[PDB]
Amino acid sequence: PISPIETVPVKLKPGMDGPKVKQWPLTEEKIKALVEICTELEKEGKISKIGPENPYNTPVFAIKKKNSTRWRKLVDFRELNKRTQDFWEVQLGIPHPAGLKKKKSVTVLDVGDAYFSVPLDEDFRKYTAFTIPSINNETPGIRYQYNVLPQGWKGSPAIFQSSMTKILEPFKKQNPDIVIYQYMDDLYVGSDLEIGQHRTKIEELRQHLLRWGLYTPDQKHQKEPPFLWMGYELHPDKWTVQPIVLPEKDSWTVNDICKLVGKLNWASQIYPGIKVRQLSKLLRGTKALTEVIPLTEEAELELAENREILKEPVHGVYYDPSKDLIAEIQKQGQGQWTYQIYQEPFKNLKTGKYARMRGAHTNDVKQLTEAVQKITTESIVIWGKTPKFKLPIQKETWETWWTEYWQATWIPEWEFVNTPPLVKLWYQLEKEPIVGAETFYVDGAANRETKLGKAGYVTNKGRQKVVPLTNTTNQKTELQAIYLALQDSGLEVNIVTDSQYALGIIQAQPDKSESELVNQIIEQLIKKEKVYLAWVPAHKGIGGNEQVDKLVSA
Amino acid sequence: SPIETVPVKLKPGMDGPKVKQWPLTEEKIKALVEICTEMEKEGKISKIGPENPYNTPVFAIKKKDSTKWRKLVDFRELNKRTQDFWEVQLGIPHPAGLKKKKSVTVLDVGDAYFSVPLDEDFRKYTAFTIPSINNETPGIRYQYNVLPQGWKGSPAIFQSSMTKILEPFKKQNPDIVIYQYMDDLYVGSDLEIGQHRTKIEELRQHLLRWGLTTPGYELHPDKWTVQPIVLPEKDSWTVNDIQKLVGKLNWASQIYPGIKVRQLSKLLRGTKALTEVIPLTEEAELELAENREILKEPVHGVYYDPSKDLIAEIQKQGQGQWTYQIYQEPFKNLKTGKYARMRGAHTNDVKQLTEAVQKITTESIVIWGKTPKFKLPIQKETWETWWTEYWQATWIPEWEFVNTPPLVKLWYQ
DNA sequence: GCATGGCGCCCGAACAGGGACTG
DNA sequence: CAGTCCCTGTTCGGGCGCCAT
Repeated sequence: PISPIETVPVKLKPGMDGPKVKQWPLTEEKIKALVEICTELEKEGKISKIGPENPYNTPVFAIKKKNSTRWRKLVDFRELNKRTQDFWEVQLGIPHPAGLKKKKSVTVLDVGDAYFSVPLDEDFRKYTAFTIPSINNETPGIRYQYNVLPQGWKGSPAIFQSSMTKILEPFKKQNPDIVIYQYMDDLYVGSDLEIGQHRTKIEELRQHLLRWGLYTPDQKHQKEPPFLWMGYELHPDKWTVQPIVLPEKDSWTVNDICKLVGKLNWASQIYPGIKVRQLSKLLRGTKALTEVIPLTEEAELELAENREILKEPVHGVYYDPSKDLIAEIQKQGQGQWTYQIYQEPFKNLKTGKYARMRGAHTNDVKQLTEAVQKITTESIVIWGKTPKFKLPIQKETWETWWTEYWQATWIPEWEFVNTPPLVKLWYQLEKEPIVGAETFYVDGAANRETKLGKAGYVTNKGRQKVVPLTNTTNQKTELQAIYLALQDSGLEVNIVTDSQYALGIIQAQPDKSESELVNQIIEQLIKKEKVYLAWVPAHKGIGGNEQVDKLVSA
Repeated sequence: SPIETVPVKLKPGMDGPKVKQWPLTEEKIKALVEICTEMEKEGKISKIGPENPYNTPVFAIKKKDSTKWRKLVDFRELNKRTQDFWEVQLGIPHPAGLKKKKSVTVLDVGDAYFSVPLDEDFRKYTAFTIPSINNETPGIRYQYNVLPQGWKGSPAIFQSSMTKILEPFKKQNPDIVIYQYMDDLYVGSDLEIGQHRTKIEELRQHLLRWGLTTPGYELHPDKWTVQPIVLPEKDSWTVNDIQKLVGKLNWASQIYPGIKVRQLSKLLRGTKALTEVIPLTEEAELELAENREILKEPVHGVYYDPSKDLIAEIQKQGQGQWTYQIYQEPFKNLKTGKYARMRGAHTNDVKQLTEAVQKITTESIVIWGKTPKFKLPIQKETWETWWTEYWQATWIPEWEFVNTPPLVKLWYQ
């Protein structure tokens, strides 16, 4: 059982000692289902009793497995982890079933009590001492050290995962033609072989582990479409997620909504169109998990429609390295994006969902750029290639973008899929001044101690309009001036301001916003058919701006 | 194979790298495994576990012409810590007149560092992980035994070795200077190109004698001339045009203290129309020429100082053209450069940017021998995604991200 | 006086840096 | 000018999802 592999040298963070925290009272039933576990372990050599010379103790509990029958011995080394060297994890992005290639025969096997078979570092066992009470708490019980790999240490999985790699290495060299997906103690095996040699190879692998101290109970796949791997259902040609059961209760709490959103996000994989922009809009605010909160009218709309899409039964498809890869994206709600990635016209590999506000004043193509780079840097992780795209955008819409923009951008091989809504840059500023338009000179100002301020403009034909301000900001005032010029002007306008800030946001030609004011400035911009906007020094001898600065006084 | 282990004195309290490893494509992923196995077999790199609290990322390059995947370690972070070592104790001198040549060539002396073996204590810090596709398996972990490819300390150690290796060529050619930086030689001569390119292939054999075979390209520092700021000239001067022209003429005020704009703005007094044409006066033309002449000689009162990092800033310009600057202190510029497109059929912002950076970096080394932090006119996300797919160099600079747009029709172009 | 690791989503707290105003 | 205030954008931590112990 123990001593097949080498022990990894672990040290305690320099300066510190070990854990000296008393064990807390436990449920009376758990203890009798725990002591029943500690003795079976000491029997196999996993644990060993000690003497009073060991001044270290660390709390322990227990919890039923995913079945409810067998339990799980968990220890709370939270005070140790703060004293154990900072390992570097070896586990990366979890594997994904849409990245799997079709193999004629496949089976998966699982190791029983895998943490309890890797020899723990020698001189470190002395800090894993837990003290178990008797039955009625009359006299102190037994106290053994975790002779084997613990269960709640600082980097417990890092050591196991690493050791598991070295043990499978030799078998990979002799058999570098078969597929092996080792995630923890769970590994997916399979190749384009045949029943005979396959099953022999399986026995060849079981016995390879068996000799390495890795006993695998008859709990391996039976070679049917019902394949439980990484919480899914791997059929021979199709694949679906873990039969998902959405929670439905009259009233909801902050916590109960969390347990839903994350459960909903998990279904974003195979299920297309699933969104939670609003459903989450309720998570805003420093809330406590138990706090009761009523669903919004828009939130009850999503949760009702999402409850129906999950009712619909769907399946994904497996990856083929010969065929081309195309990722089709489309826009959905305000700031919402859902995408389906496929290779066959109808068979999808994995659908997705992008919904973020990258900045205060974005844009639809600006969001689409990043909605592309999010699928790329996630398509590279599953497959080492960046796929082709089916974007809902006209080729002239994009060409005009990165030609009049300052921050460099770019998107790979894409086409134009005509599926509403089709993303478009609505308005557009003019590069050159317009003739026969009123030349609005706009500027604003605000006081730092009173917080009130005046914002206004003047023109060439003698046009003045300045108003007060309750609680505004110097930078905000300048923005207000620009707003005025868009209400008091025709379809053709000329505007000049002393603020880059002001200039900035418009220049970028934005669509959405989170300033209300700015979300409004665009409303006008969209309508005005020809607009031009120039800049000029603030406190300078410039003409026009000379007087409007004088007008926002006091 | 040679010598003994050189002791690397790292800064007290300072801890090593901890950069995570970023996903890679099958093209580079498959190119890297073997690359390591070969180094594993030849005992250049060992294999380690999670016991190691340190890391650094890795990726595969494929420079033009050659079809040999070079393995590059992003020691970008590790070097800043060992700066005491490869700057003070083991400093590689820089030849003042290296930049004053008619041609210099890039030599790839990478593999020449796998000779000397690394300190045992310091070996710990140089670890790296190689990711599996879709996490087929937990990324394997390795460590370095012999001098690394990229580290800036590799050639601070090899420095003793390398000078004796080039003893004959340098001693018998007093008109040919050389500069060693990271993993790339810098040989610059003065004579004709046909009688130069032959001196290179001849220098390749000298090194090939003691095990260096890695085929570079031409580049002449004399070709580089400064491009200040051009004040446009037109017949019809509209108010709009005088507006922008003062703006540009205002930025110039911070760089040149002799810039006058008063007289010029005096003709804009009073709220006037924008398209309305205005005729230039006598005192306005006495300044339009006064400014256009003062905008010739660089900013007096500015010198180079290695005591402060080097900073690079780039601004897109369009048509595929780009323009950049190189300064020590704000507005006290060192080189006012300009970049041209590689022509047509390659309409890509990212590729040109990565190219521009290398084409700037190169001139940083050559000229002074440092590397500038690039205020990059692109989004952290938009770059971290293809900054490799178009990279063809054995060095990685420090950088940051600027998002602020140009003001007055770009103060330069 | 109720555990670990990995990746993911979402969100407000903290930290950072650049431009414009002020005694 | 050194010191304040705004505004934006990036990075951190916390809880949940799922996988595994």
